[PDB]
Amino acid sequence: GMPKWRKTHLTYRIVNYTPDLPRDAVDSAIEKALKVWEEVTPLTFSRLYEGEADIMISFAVKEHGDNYSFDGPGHSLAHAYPPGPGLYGDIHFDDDEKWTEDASGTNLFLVAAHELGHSLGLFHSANTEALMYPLYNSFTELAQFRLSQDDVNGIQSLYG
Amino acid sequence: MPKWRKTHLTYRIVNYTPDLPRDAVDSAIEKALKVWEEVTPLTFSRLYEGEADIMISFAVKEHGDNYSFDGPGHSLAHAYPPGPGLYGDIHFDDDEKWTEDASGTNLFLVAAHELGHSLGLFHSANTEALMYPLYNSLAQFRLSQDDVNGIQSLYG
Ligand SMILES: COc1ccc(S(=O)(=O)N(CC(=O)NO)CC(C)C)cc1
Ligand SMILES: COc1ccc(S(=O)(=O)N(CC(=O)NO)CC(C)C)cc1
Ligand SMILES: [Ca+2]
Ligand SMILES: [Ca+2]
Ligand SMILES: [Ca+2]
Ligand SMILES: [Ca+2]
Ligand SMILES: [Ca+2]
Ligand SMILES: [Ca+2]
Ligand SMILES: [Zn+2]
Ligand SMILES: [Zn+2]
Ligand SMILES: [Zn+2]
Ligand SMILES: [Zn+2]
Repeated sequence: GMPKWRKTHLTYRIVNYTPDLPRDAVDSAIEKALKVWEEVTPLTFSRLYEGEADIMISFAVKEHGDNYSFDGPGHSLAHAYPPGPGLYGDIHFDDDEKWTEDASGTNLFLVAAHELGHSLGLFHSANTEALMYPLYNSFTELAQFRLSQDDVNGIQSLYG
Repeated sequence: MPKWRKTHLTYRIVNYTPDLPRDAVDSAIEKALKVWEEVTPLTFSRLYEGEADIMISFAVKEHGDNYSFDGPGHSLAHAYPPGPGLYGDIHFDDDEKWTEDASGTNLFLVAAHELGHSLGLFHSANTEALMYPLYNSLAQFRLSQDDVNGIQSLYG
């Protein structure tokens, strides 16, 4: 039932893949996600390929076995649980979205880095330019990226 | 900026969805009215025959207004602004799976938001607000402030 992890070495598993993209492109995508957050903290990240990782990452449609169904194209794009054991810390992408490498659909990198926020204990920012801002933001650019101030602050007030 | 020009409004649950037991349906909607009841001087009493101000019902695809549903996903329900006739009425898309929690589409929280529309509220730019145009939109629940201000500016 945690607000933070009590480790700062976490493990992660990409449980399955979406077909909207190559798996290499999904791993490049989610490895970047993590780095954003790695960069500003002493959290490390290691990949498992089986078993329970602290952060279980997956793609699911409509109903998917937790208690909060996804809901077709649009509406909610993703959800993730705060730190804690079992379900806590997991990431669930809605595959009724069209995931892509840029902005032509729903950018996977960027929903990924925000959702990693939730799993590291971050809640929703009120600043319009934060990653953690509830509202998805296409109008970019992306090979540009750098977390807003609010996120370095929000996240270091959790792991300094 | 339609308000109902009354302070007492009747409703009628014209039909029931197979998705749920009747008293989950009634219960989800009674609750919905309570959200709104407790921030207005509006009251609500139920009709079983006749024309209520707010006729609520379930439908599929094309249904007799000029606004069909589109199946599973996309539109969940619609509801008309205050006035006579079709006005004030509320329809639920029965291509959704209606649930008393978040296992499919939560009827209570769609009711809550449709009732806003029938009472004259419009979609909102805030995300915390009930009237934000997007699902999943806690299942035990507090109206946001911006919703609270919004209806109260119509009825006190
Ligand atoms: C970095 O872009 C994000 C912005 C919104 C979401 S969401 O539309 O799926 N959403 C919930 C939440 O912020 N997910 O983590 C808003 C929902 C209340 C409509 C997902 C990722
Ligand atoms: C919180 O409950 C709300 C009720 C219906 C939906 S809806 O997405 O199906 N929708 C239709 C209408 O506005 N009903 O309220 C808005 C969208 C199609 C613009 C969204 C949120
Ligand atoms: Ca976990
Ligand atoms: Ca969705
Ligand atoms: Ca998809
Ligand atoms: Ca629909
Ligand atoms: Ca009516
Ligand atoms: Ca149904
Ligand atoms: Zn989930
Ligand atoms: Zn979020
Ligand atoms: Zn209709
Ligand atoms: Zn609406």
